Amino acid sequence: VRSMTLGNSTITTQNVVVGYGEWPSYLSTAEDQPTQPDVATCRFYTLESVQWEKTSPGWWWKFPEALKNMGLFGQNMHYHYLGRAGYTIHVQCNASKFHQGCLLVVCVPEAEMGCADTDTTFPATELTTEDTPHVFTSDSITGKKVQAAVCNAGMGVGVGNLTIFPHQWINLRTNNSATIVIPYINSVPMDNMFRHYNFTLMIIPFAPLNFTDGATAYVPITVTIAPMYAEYNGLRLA
Amino acid sequence: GVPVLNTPGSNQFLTSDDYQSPSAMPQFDETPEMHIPGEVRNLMEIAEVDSVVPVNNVTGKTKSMDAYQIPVGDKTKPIFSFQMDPGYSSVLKRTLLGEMLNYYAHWSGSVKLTFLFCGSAMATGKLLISYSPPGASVPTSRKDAMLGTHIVWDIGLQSSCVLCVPWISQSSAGYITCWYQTNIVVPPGAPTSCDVLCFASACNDFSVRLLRDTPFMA
Amino acid sequence: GVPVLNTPGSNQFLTSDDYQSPSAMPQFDETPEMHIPGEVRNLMEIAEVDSVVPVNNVTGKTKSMDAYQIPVGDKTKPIFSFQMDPGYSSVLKRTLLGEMLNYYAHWSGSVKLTFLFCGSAMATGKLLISYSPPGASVPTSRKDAMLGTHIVWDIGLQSSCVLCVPWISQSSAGYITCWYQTNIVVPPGAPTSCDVLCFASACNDFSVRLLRDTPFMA
Amino acid sequence: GVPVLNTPGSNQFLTSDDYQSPSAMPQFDETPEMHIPGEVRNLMEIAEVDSVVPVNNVTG
Amino acid sequence: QTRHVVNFHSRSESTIENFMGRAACVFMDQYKINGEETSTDRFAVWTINIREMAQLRRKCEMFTYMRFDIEMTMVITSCQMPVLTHQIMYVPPGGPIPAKVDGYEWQTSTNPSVFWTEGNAPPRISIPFISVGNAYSSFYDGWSHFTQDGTYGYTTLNAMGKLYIRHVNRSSPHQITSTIRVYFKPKHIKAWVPRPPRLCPYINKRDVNFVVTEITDSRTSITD
Amino acid sequence: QTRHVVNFHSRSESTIENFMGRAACVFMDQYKINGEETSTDRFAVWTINIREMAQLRRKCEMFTYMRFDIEMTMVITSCQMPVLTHQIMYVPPGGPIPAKVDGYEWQTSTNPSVFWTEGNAPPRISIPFISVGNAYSSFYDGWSHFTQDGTYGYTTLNAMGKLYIRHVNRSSPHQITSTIRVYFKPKHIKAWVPRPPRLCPYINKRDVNFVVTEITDSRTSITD
Repeated sequence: VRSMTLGNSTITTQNVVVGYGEWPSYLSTAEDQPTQPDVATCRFYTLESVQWEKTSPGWWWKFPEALKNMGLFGQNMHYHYLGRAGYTIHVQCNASKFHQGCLLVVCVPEAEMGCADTDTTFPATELTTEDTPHVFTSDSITGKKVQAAVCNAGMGVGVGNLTIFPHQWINLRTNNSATIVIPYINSVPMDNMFRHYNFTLMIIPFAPLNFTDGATAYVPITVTIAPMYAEYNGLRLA
Repeated sequence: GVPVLNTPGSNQFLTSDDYQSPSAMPQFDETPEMHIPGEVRNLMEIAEVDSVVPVNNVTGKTKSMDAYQIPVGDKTKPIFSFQMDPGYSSVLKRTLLGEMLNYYAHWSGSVKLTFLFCGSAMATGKLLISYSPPGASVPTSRKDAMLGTHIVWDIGLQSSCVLCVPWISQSSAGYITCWYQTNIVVPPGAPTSCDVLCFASACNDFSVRLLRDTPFMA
Repeated sequence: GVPVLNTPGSNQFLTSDDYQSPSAMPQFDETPEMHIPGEVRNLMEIAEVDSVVPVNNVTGKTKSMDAYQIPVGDKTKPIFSFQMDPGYSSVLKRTLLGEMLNYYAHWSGSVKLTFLFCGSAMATGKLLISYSPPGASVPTSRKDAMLGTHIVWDIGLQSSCVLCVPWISQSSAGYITCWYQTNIVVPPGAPTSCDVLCFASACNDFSVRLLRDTPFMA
Repeated sequence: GVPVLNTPGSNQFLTSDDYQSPSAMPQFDETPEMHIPGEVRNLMEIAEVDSVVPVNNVTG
Repeated sequence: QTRHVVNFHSRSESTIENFMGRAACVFMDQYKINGEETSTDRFAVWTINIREMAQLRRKCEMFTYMRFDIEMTMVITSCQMPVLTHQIMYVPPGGPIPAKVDGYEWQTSTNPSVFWTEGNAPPRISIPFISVGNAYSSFYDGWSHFTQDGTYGYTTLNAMGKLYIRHVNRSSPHQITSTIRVYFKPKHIKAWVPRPPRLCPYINKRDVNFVVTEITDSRTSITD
Repeated sequence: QTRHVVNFHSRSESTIENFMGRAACVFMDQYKINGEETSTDRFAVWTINIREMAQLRRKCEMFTYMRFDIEMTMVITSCQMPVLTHQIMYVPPGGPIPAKVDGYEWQTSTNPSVFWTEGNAPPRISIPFISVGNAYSSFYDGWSHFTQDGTYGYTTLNAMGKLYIRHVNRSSPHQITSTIRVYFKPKHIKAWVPRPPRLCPYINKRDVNFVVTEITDSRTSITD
């Protein structure tokens, strides 16, 4: 049991999957000069806990803008139009000893998702609802929204071989916590934080939750994101 | 000047050549290469990644995520059974392993399988994972599977048993059957029926030769 | 002789090649090169030269030299305001800076601005030159411009204030507004209305990549 | 570039030449050579082997 | 066939340059020589992108980011005269395009073009890494216009240019219908961030939309 | 499009040789093969000068003085026979010119000429720095004839020569109309004395005359 603290946010934790074997880092020019906030920003932003029942198909969050209303990070998104960060993501499950199940906690950089009924697009509020997650579906759906059927998560790939990305299994038999570090994967050193979704944290239950008639009918999944090494553009003159 | 003579093969266009193409934008200087995390420098680095194998791909459970779940919890018929060849096998053909191998005609190597038991932390039982050589016939009973190659995988102690199946190549393969050694013993509080996930990748190193077009795309 | 074979791309005419052209006048010996003053060896040596920026390019003042004159001498609306991008901006598109940048598609660098106050030697006042980042909105008031980036430029002390605007590139830009901090204080002898000239060049060094044809010529 | 001039015999196909053929499968790496018993490296190694001679090859 | 001892140890064919760097025909198109002075059927276009045919698109979607020089060689035919000369004009991402076969854009000095006359070896034109960023992005989970406007998934970093192709002969007595086959080839290719293979069939050439497909082919029971 | 982080540091494309040294088509012209034994429509002329088309002229007017070798490659077509052979005769500034397709000047040993037959690679002829002075002058604020006579702004130092082009075939059964496209290219170029860019549109190809144009595009107020 390790009680991590960052700024004015302390969580209680119980091995880290460093995404692509690199730890996030700063970009290191007088023509373009970055600003490193460091203060705040790096604290833990615990999202709303998500109840995982027997019939839950999955969830996804789209970062960096899932934190668009989360304190100083969410506020520096509006004053700087360029930025980058690292996002340590803790995912606890705090189930009991008699619950069973298994989760895939994967980050999937550049998850371009497909519309439900092709030949058209979706109204941009279907990919993300800031803090709250969009759930997947168990079967096919229609309408101007994301084709959120599992077995074809979002991108038209098999959902089983979604393990190529930075992932972590949460098998309630053994463990309950996951932690992933995603060192800002992008083709340009800095990019706008409202246009571009750098990665898509999606939690997908492979083995479904199961229990008997006495336990709690759900297992709350807690998601915590710590934006590390966030740096922005300069606002001062040179 | 220099007396030259054109050989057969001059002024032709061989599709697969490695000649110095005259650059159309010589003055142009391209963007400097930054360091982007996660470089791939060989395709067999994708095959070495574990990924879930849809063993329970029966006729009505392939468009849901019930394809990946092996139901555990009749001791006379095996739990599951499938050909051990990532090509031309419904179970292992759309795996990362089985999908980076359909780009090629000649491949040879070994393949490791991980069986993650996704049951309760109180459920306890034994499963017998038998392997048949590529020429042998499948075991029809549990005893006949015990007399060959097997691993009595105690679930209550470890929850993940790893294999490494050799002699996997094409240019009549093995079998990974699984048997109820014991039933799943469970206390009154925990549920009775559990699931077992499977995984597959390249065990140590994988050999692969002749590139071709994939059959899946039309 | 030497067995050669022609590759694809033989006997073609690529417009952008750097091959050894057979000289038509080989006997001819060209005139010796004398030293002529003022050699240009890079185009970005033209962009680094200051030149007057027509800020007051309103609908009827562009064919006269009233385009270059910013009238100074209502404190609620700013004196002038313009996009900070030498391309696709009416104010900075025909500057030496803005004109050697329309020959190119990819350019990135910084740009310095000099505000030469061309009033009397007795006129005294303050101007507040605010800069908005390329994502931010313009200040609607003088206080809101004071809370961002600014430089309270006292005219009575110095008559030329120099900026250096970074993050200027294309492949939604900044703003240089100017405000009446104080009015222009003038003795009885000197005139009341003054002018402010502006300048623009490359601040330290300028990066520029992809050559193209200019839009201006038809 | 280099001033060359084509000799008589350019752009012809002599059947018996030993020129560098452009390989159609350059990426392809061929199978390693194992040792197989009984290599022939000259045809006159077949002529040096005794063999029965049909001397009594009469009409029937 | 029979199961043989496939005994060897090699992964030189599995590298990225030996997997992606293969020439494939990506653009057939017709273009006439005479008639209809204001027509769009006297030249070709083909905006250069990796999402041309599904077989190569699938390979480009193994990886999120990749950078590579392209070296295309055209194979031009003709039907129905003099000896014909063609023009394959590559315009960069920042470049003017012709509207007619006799536009002024064809004479732009910044648009490199090859003038291949019929009978010779095929024309080869090589284009370096043009993109503004540091790699071409196969996928772009983002919006082109800020504040979640239209045009999802299309970034302007992975723009490669266009390829305008015409006859340079002004006219002809009879009709000549030329056919061009552009052979695209990645070169000096690097690739980052691996990605699972495509499962569903492709719908459209500018989006990732799909129909929900089964994971694998079904069998009768779990034990057969 | 969207504003990306255009992060790089390079000015190799902004040098003079990487700015001026680009091949541009500067002369299209027709010339027949037979008929009208005394006609001016059986050969081409094009007195070589930088003031051909406004797009390249604008670039040459960035600088007052410049010196450079020129390396032009012609692209010759034909319409309507035998195999055709052409002749591209470059006459120096001091050189006799033909008056007809069958003049004696075509046989002058001091006028270098290429004999390109149809079907091969395009003919390339390179001309060194011919001028009498030490550089070509883009502008000449002076009078050719002393004591302020006529012909303002034309110096004889920036004379480059002429380019007479004909068929060498004496006749033909039918009419053949050839088209030539001269691709001018500065080479090994130096430039002195920078100069502000042209603002007004061009009027004529031998003078600097112009119509008074506005400085920039107008906007509504000084503050919008």
